[PDB]
Amino acid sequence: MDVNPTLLFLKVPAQNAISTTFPYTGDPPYSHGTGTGYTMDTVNRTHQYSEKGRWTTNTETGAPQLNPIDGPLPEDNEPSGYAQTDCVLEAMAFLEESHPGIFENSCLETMEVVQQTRVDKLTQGRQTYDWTLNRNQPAATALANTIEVFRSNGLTANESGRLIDFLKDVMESMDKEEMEITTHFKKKQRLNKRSYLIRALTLNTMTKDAERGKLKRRAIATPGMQIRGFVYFVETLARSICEKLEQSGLPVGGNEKKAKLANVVRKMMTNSQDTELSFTITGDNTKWNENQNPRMFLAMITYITRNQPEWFRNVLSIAPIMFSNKMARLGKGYMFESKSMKLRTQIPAEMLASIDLKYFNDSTRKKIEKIRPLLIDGTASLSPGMMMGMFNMLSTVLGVSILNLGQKRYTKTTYWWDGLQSSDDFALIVNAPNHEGIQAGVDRFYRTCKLLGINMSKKKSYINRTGTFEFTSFFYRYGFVANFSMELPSFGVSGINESADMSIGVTVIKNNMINNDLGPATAQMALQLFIKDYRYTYRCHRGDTQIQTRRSFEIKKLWEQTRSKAGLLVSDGGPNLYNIRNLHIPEVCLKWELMDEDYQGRLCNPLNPFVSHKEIESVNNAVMMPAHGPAKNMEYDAVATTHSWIPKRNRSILNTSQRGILEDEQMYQKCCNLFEKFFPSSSYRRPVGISSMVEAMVSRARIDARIDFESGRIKKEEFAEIMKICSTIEELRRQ
Amino acid sequence: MERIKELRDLMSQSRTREILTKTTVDHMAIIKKYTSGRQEKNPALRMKWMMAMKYPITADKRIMEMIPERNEQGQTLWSKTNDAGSDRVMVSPLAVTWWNRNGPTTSAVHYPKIYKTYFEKVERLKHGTFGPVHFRNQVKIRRRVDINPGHADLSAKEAQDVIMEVVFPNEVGARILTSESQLTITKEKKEELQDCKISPLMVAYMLERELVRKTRFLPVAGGTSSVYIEVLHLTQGTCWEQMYTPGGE
Amino acid sequence: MEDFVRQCFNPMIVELAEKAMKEYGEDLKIETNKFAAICTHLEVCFMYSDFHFINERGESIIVESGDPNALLKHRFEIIEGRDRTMAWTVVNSICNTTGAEKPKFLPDLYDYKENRFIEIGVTRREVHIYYLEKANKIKSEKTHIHIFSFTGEEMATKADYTLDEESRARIKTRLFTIRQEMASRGLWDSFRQSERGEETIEERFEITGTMRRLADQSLPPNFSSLENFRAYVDGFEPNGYIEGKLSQMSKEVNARIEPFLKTTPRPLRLPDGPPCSQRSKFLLMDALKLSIEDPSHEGEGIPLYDAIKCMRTFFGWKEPNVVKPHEKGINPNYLLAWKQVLAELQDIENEEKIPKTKNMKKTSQLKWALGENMAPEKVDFDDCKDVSDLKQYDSDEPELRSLASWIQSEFNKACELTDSSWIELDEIGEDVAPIEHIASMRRNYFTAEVSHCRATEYIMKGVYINTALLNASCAAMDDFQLIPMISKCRTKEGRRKTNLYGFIIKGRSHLRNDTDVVNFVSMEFSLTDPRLEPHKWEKYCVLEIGDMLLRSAIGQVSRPMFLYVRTNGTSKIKMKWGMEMRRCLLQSLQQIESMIEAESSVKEKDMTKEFFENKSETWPIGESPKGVEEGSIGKVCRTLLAKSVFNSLYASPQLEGFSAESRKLLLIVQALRDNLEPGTFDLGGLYEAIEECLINDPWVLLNASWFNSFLTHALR
Amino acid sequence: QVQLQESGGGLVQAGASLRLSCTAPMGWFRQGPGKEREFVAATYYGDFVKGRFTISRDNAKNTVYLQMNSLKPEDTAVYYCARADYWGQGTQVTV
RNA sequence: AGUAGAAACAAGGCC
RNA sequence: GGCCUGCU
Repeated sequence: MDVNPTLLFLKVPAQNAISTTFPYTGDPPYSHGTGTGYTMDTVNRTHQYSEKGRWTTNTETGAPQLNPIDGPLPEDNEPSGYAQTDCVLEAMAFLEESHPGIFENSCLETMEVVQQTRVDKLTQGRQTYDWTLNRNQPAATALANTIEVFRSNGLTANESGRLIDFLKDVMESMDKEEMEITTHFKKKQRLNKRSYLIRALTLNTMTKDAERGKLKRRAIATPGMQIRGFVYFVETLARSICEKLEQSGLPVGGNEKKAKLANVVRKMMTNSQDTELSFTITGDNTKWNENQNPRMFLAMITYITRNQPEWFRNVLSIAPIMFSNKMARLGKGYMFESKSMKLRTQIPAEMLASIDLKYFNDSTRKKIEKIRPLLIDGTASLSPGMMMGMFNMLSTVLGVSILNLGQKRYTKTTYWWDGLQSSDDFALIVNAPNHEGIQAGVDRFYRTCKLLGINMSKKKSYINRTGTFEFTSFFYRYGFVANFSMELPSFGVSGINESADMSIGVTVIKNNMINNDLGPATAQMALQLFIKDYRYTYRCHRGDTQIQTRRSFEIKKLWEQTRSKAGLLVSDGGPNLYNIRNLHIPEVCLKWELMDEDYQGRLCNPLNPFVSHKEIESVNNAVMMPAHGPAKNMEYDAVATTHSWIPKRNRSILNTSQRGILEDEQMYQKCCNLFEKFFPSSSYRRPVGISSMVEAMVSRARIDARIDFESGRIKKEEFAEIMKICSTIEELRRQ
Repeated sequence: MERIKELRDLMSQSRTREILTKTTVDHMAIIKKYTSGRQEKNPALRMKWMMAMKYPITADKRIMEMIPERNEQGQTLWSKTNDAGSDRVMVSPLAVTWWNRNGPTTSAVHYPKIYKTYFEKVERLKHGTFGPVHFRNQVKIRRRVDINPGHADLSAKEAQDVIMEVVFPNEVGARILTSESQLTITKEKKEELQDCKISPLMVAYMLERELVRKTRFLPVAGGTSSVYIEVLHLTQGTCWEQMYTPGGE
Repeated sequence: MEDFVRQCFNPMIVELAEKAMKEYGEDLKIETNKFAAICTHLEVCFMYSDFHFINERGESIIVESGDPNALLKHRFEIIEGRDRTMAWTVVNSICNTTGAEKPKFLPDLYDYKENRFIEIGVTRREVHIYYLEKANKIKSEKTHIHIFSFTGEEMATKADYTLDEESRARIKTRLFTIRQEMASRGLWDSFRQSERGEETIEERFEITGTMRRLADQSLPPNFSSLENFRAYVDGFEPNGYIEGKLSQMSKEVNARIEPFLKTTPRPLRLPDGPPCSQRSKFLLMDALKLSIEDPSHEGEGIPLYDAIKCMRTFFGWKEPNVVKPHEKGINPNYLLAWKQVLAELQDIENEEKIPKTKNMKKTSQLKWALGENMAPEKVDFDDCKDVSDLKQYDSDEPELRSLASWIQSEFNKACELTDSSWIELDEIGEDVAPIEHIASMRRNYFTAEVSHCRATEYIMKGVYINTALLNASCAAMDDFQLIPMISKCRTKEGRRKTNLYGFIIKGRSHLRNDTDVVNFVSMEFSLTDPRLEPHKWEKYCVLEIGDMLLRSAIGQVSRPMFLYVRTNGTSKIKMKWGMEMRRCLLQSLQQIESMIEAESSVKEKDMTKEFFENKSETWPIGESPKGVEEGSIGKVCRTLLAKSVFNSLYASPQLEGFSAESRKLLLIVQALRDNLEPGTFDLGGLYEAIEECLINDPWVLLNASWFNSFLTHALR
Repeated sequence: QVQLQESGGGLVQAGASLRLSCTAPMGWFRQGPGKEREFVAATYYGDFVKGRFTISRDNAKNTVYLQMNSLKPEDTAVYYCARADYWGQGTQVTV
């Protein structure tokens, strides 16, 4: 007899055992080298899906741009980006009519937010493409570098501390004859108008790793800092709009998505009488981002912001204006090998414009030949369409408009449709009195989608009777069925620290028990395995064992020293008291009454040199990138113990010409620590104002010395010493 | 005394003097987050990879003057080589366990008073009474429920001023809290935590967690109470219901 | 008017007033009289505060110039002259230290004698109105208020004047100096009434310059300016434009539904080529175990001593010789490496105490076997351009290979029971709730079912091997290291036992990226002759190292005993994911527990015990030439565990792609079997998407064969 | 304090139509004797009433409507509007 | 050789 | 041969 697990589906329905079809127990695919090939392929594919448009050359950037809008209507089922302006404007108008007051309200709240938003909001972001160094750097670092360059060039309106003023300075920089940047190898280099325009309109391309569910790798993009404020405002407007649309599912979580899917299916099927047939289409959109033209987003926003202050319209329109002229950096480059001479070489992507094509294979040779005409200063113009879901929410708005355009008031026919859209994925429930009606409805829906630059993937889509469908790895079969294979990768040690890892593991087990219908015995097994892996990872074994490690000696002496050994934490080699009933309690508090007072005091000592807290945002928040989803943050319950240390940093900056960044880091951190000691609320509430550091610090020294004498340790001798030391630092700052 | 003294020492050197002079208060946050350290994409892989090194964690410089450089057999506990972009020094994990067996001891009696939420959870569970398990299909319907069982009927911003006035009474600014509920909360949490020396930031964070109301959407069947939702994993399942009554009731 | 503040007042005050001007964001060129008025207010604040000191008594000491001493206390300490944030900082600090009441507006000074605030304001109008005006602005105030006015008069409540009168003569002399100096200037046409409390501003975000031209190039094809396009949008109204283009659009743009029937789906085509080879990092079906029967636990013990003790338990060693060559390497190197390992093992046996971890010598043998100094040296392009052989890295579709029957048998025997327990679980909090007791009983049942399973043994082998390899790579980056493959089990009798499959030599492991490869050489004992399925051992070199005698009724077999030696490699990501193989247990048993719960939701009672003991119900878990064979729930547990283990062992992008694109077709087939009239828009496209994932991986090809068999058995 | 005023209701024959309006999310609920308060509509509608009743709104002048078509003997009850925390007084509908 | 698979590893750089 | 780094 030959064993075959798949035959199990002959008795258990597919959805009731779908977890077996998710090989999420092995290493996910990773990219190894350059992503330049993928970037070039994506650029060429985006440009050839809109080949029948019209070509122009921008007078500012001098780059060739392709406009397919209002182009010839498609005559085949292949992907097409020839969106029609009038059709999309009409779709938005019908969306407004079905939801009166949506645009005006959303614009009002967006106007409030834009005029009260601060610059620091831009620091709350992941890697961004700093143009000062032409590389990806943390959002805060890139923002600081750009602000420094602007201030050195004379653009100091951002000193007002307002994001709108920062954007005003950004736009004013566009009209400057010559800017100056700094490079280390420090050298001051001058950038002319066109070079700075291209550096501000460019995107950095990388390869996406840890992407499960496809054989081929893809490319993703990261924009600069000049354009992120406009993107933030536009996405704020789009989120405020989608929050008023029940057909959208992008700005919500997973459980809300499931609830809305259940509600829509029940509404569609229940209202349908015996005569009307119902069919569900589990649709995926092929080349979703490559076929969405930024000009059409400009049209949608300018229709949304009608009868609004002109400044609001301008600030919200700046973003799509820059995306329509966006450029993409090709990537890291290409690495060549010569086996005859036994050597390797790494050529940067910027040489692709001039480098001969003898080194490249046929596929890459043709890709380079096709993309060369669009190469301007080492970057390729990508006007026709978006690169990687930067305007997720606006795309969801367009999809929701398409979905609502079939409310049976615009169809003008017996058939009708509804459903749920989340960018690149949708479920469409279509009802009609007969199979011919369903066919006509789906055909018209597809045709209308093709008029908006949205394509339906026929290969990854199928239609059945309502009651069974899929949506973003959520399988609905007369009710959503748990999978538990999507969350399997999150059952190990997170990698934050000991206490954080313990709390995160127990909380993940608890949550997957609540949401993903994890069984009790399975949860106990998960707890046991997690504890085993945790002890084997942090070298913290039970203590009563003879497992020799680098940490087994101190742990054993602590074990033999303690009297009530049941109170020792698993991190210190103690027994595990966790169970299904204790999954919502931190380890420290669960073992508090069992700890010896000496060990308890040594553990939770504020003066410990290991605990370090930076800001209110990073107290008990851990960023865990979930499998098959975007990066997410979780609140984990933990007590600040000596085990809450933060791990070592990379330390490879020491071998790079960018070595002075560490000295600047140290000096900035010293100044920030001094300010915090002067202003204790610096972390919890970020200080605001327009004065400089030393003014506030010296003046508060004055006052605090005064009052702490009026009652406290200070003495006249010390108070006068502080006053004249303040005068000394004053005259020092003078010179 | 000291604080202004390292201030003067910083202003002595030209670079830090320039940083202090030209940098305005508003930019405080930016430069504080200014770092070359990228946020890790795969934390688990490197935590499993770094812990195999010697000196994998980081600690303040003060550790060099509280913990000896080596233990009884000579296993090193800390190194004097500083981190990449900080004055902290890289140290071995043993320096943690050492601190828990011969490090300085204090009076942790006030931690229960600080971490009110967690200890209240423990007390509620310790006095709970279980019941028979009933096996029948559960119609889990998804609903918006409040998870925090100690929220004082305050929002984030609404309680943020209360938290500042409780911890940072001088940086409150214009705000003087009007609602009398906030008055009593301030009085109680002021007299209760009058000399607690854990940290201002952690105290503020835990006060925010305790007082601020927070809500999330979850699949529930029955219950719906704040105390009954924290144990939602233990009382409700796919085909079984476990009757439970927390210690509070 | 600004010429006056150019002339008279000192710098300090003028820049203080200029920063106060910047504070609230209004411009000085439009209205300057406010600047002069508030700078005079600030000047009176200084001149009233300075020159006034106190000592330990009350009765302020007044000195025209502060002498060098600790006695420089200031009688009145200023509030204004600071930012709003700091003004409120001082207010709150004074309130919290003085125990006084917090005012709602900005004071100007604080004093000790009377322990309270002073709000100085000198207005153009006479005092006896401005005083009570600001008084009714401030609610129930105990802070004393004092104001002057140009005529020279003073006033205050309580008839209180807080310091010397010569200072006030100073104030009013300053005041009339101001007055009869404007007399020379001539400003009272507006000086009395120049500020009325204007607060208004309009936010301006103007597109101009280059950024405007960009806006003119981001419009539809037939538009010339953003102004015109916005006007058109504002004037646009729906007039049935979607219908017109829908009618005009070609009818070939359709989404016709192709019915999906029993005869529609065709079997997935498998690639053809040379048979598929073995990819695992260790032997799974052909492993052999040398044991000692020690009482130590899994992690307890020292590796090298245990390995040597286990190997000494076997007698019959022969001089090794080549049996099956690598066919691409230098087998004599493998032979010499094996003999070197034996020699150095003896060398450890001789000395005092077995080292916890041993380093081996870097001979040419393992230099070749571990691929040392073979990475091409990195150079610059400008120095290597004329080399004809210089080209890209080989980037093409992997070699095509057809499925072989060995993977099927390997999976078959990976789901079989064993004579040992390969899982020793940790401790949990004592169960207190009845649901916890039910969970514990279920867990005990599953552990009894799966512990005696080859899948669990493979899990432990992989976890231990990858953990040791990762730790050695991170610790001994430079020097080659010896690691014996160890796994500890427990017999039926209950006696604990150790097992030594072989050895692993780890090489240089300077791993920077998650994809960087660490090469090692693995040696494993076995009894399976490699002359029967050679195509499965394409990358192995197999020697003959001894003879084994296992008790059998046919005299005694005296079988040969071979050594499978190969060069393999891994990476940080692969090591990390292989050291988390225990979650296969989770996956499998979560699936089984979901089955049990779903069935128990029907009958209102827990159904675990009868499922595991009666074994009445069975699921299709394989096909025999007679037909489909069904097994008890325990066999399903073992089968799913083996499937998860093989997923973790043979993981690859092919597996992910095939899994997704075959789950799609499985859902379609399930819809067909449920009588839900399934339909497809392009089924050929889906088939081509599935078939492109099957290239050379044995596991994915076996999965595809299983899928074809399931289709054949289904659709009936 | 925001408050709701129902209008509409009256006697109506079996199979006939009514328009309710509620001046001030938004929902309509109804209550008879014998049983309890019953959810009508919020667009979302409880199954018993689908296709028969249409809830609609007009933000512009603070009003929510219930169009009730194809009325039945069982549709007799007091109809209430509500909003999110608040209720109106009621208007009786008798079919 | 080996790992791996649309491009890489099989140490890097600095003296 | 000596020393530096391992997400920069």
